Amino acid sequence: GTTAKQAEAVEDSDINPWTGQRHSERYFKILKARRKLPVNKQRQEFLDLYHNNQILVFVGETGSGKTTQIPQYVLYDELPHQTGKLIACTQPRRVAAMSVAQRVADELDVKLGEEVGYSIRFENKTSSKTLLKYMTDGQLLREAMHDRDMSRYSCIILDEAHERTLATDILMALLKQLSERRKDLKIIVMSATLDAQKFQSYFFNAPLLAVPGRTHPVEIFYTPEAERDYVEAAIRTVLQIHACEPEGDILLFLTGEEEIEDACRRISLEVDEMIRESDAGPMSVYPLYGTLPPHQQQRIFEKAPQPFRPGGRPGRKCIVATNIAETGLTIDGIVYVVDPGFSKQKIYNPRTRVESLLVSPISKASAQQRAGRAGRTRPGKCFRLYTEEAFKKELIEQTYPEILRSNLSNTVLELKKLGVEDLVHFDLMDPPAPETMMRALEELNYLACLDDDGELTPLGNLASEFPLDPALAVMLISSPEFYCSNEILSITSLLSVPQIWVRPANARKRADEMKAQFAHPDGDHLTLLNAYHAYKGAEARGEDMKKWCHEHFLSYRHLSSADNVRAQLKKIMETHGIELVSTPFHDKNYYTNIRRALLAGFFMQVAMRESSNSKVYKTVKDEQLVLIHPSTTVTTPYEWVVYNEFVLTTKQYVRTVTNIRPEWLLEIAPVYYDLSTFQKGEIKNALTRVAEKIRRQQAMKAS
Ligand SMILES: Nc1ncnc2c1ncn2[C@@H]1O[C@H](COP(=O)(O)OP(=O)(O)O)[C@@H](O)[C@H]1O
Ligand code: BEF
Ligand SMILES: [Cl-]
Ligand SMILES: [Mg+2]
Repeated sequence: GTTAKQAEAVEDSDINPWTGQRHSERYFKILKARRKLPVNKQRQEFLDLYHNNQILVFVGETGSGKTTQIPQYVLYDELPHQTGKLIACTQPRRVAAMSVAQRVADELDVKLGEEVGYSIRFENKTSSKTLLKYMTDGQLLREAMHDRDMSRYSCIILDEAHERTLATDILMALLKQLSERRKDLKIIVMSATLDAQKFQSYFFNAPLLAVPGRTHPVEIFYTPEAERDYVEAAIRTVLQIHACEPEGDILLFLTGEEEIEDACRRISLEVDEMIRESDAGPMSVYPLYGTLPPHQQQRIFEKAPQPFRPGGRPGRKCIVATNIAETGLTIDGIVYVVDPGFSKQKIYNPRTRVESLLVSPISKASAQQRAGRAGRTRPGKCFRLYTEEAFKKELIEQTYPEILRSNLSNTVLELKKLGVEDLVHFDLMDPPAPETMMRALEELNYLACLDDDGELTPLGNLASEFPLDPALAVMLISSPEFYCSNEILSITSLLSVPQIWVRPANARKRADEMKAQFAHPDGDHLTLLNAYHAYKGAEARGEDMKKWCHEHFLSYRHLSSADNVRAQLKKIMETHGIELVSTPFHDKNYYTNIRRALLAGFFMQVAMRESSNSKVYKTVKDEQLVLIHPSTTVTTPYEWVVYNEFVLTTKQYVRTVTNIRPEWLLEIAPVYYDLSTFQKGEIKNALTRVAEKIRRQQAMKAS
């Protein structure tokens, strides 16, 4: 029963209890400011709730001291038990876990990597001396794959569960099960914008600890009129702050990497025309996105420029960022936050099995977390570029969970690697529908990624290593047996992105003209492969590919993404010892090999023509009646086709269609097309005739 005042006396000591060295003067200056935080008045109320409850819910305002102080409150309590375990705190972003770990190491007067450290995907800045670890939720989930009981941690702190990521929602379900299995494990879930009663009721009616109060206020300013060009409204507001507001840096939130790098250039050019004319101060402009290098990512903590003259307008720092800085980070010197209200949120197309990023409105919880990046070290204000009534009535309260916006079949294979056995009764906080979960289990069993008992096959474990929809990964893994593994490697990448065709309403004719350069009459998949080959062909000549894709009416963003995916997918097969073969182009079976190899992943998406009079096709799965989509490069479709996408519109269509032979269905997928147990119907009768026709064909040639 170690009290808070007992621990404060150790914090006030000259000697570091963790290292045995003398405390620095910087440590005491930080500790004096740490105790003015709103969580410090309730340190004993926290310890009373922590000793008596296994799972704890913590809420407090942005900047209260949740991330920085509570693991140190736990660390002072947990060391006398001599467990040899560690304290784990999860942040959803890599830069947030790195920056906080350097802060808490400074707060504890230790060197980063020793008693306090971080662990991310490709860096583990820990050691034997490490006691507190600030990791990501994905990195803790990767350790849960090899250690399902998490035997290395005595306390798990799930910081910022409000973002509801894929790793966080899974970790909440895993730790809730582990709470019944392990009673020597403590679980803390904390956030500032949280459905606390929902998180309470999920964790076996756990207690709640509410901390009121802010360190510094944040004034919320709204625009009276809606402005559509949010980039123009953002750049206008940043220049207005540098002109007419006192000293203090700006944090700008925009959606994508290309959006801010244009905006970082447009701001710096309009700043330089404010310097020469309006006699304002200098402005440093810094970008921040996820694909940016870390040594340039750490430049956002770089000091504001000084003014040109003593007594002049203040020099300023503008950080234009994505929502990578929405949570967790405390950037010193930020006074102003501009909120356009948009972010790139992951969506899932169920017909094409593609996870893509869409610019969408942020939630109410994201706006408060964005405004909470100020008001931490000094008072601040947030400029929301939207109506107050748009905040109250148009914005949703909580961000939609990532597990409902992701590929469920990819999620299921990761959960089997985590040790989950009952998937339909897995207690997620917001689970998918049981029709949706069983459909993922139905497809993954037919793809041989799961057996009939439901356990993970070695095909499913290997398909989980690829960042693809699992039907595309089975197609890539089976590709060397069809002698077209270099070609399927490109086709899976183009099928993992949205459609590359650009058909504007003002230029339909010129769009179809450039598309017909790549058109293959046997399949749309070969038309995709031809267009990617033309992209990589003009790239080797030295042409401007943005100019090339615009003139050839192709999406540059989707084609360049598939080229980066194909480089990723090519490396995964090389490290796993998979052959990478291709047939020469003038082989008689070059194109038939590629059309055969599509059925290794897409045997379930097959249509059969009903009658010779009709253009209506009937699908194998669920007997749907479809037409061929008019975007097809197939001039005359066969009686049997494979398709990538079911299209529901005023008429039911199938898109990305390739002609196949029905005898390939029995060869490639015999378990699904087992005619012993197949469903009665016209497709079965047509398939048994195909098996009989090749039977009388081969037997008479044996005669
Ligand atoms: N790098 C830093 N530099 C200066 N002050 C910091 C830093 N990190 C945190 N702080 C201070 O500690 C407070 C608590 O931060 P934190 O614990 O992350 O807040 P929250 O509880 O909102 O997650 C901040 O409001 C700020 O006053
Ligand atoms: F809630 Be805090 F801004 F991490
Ligand atoms: Cl997201
Ligand atoms: Mg925090």
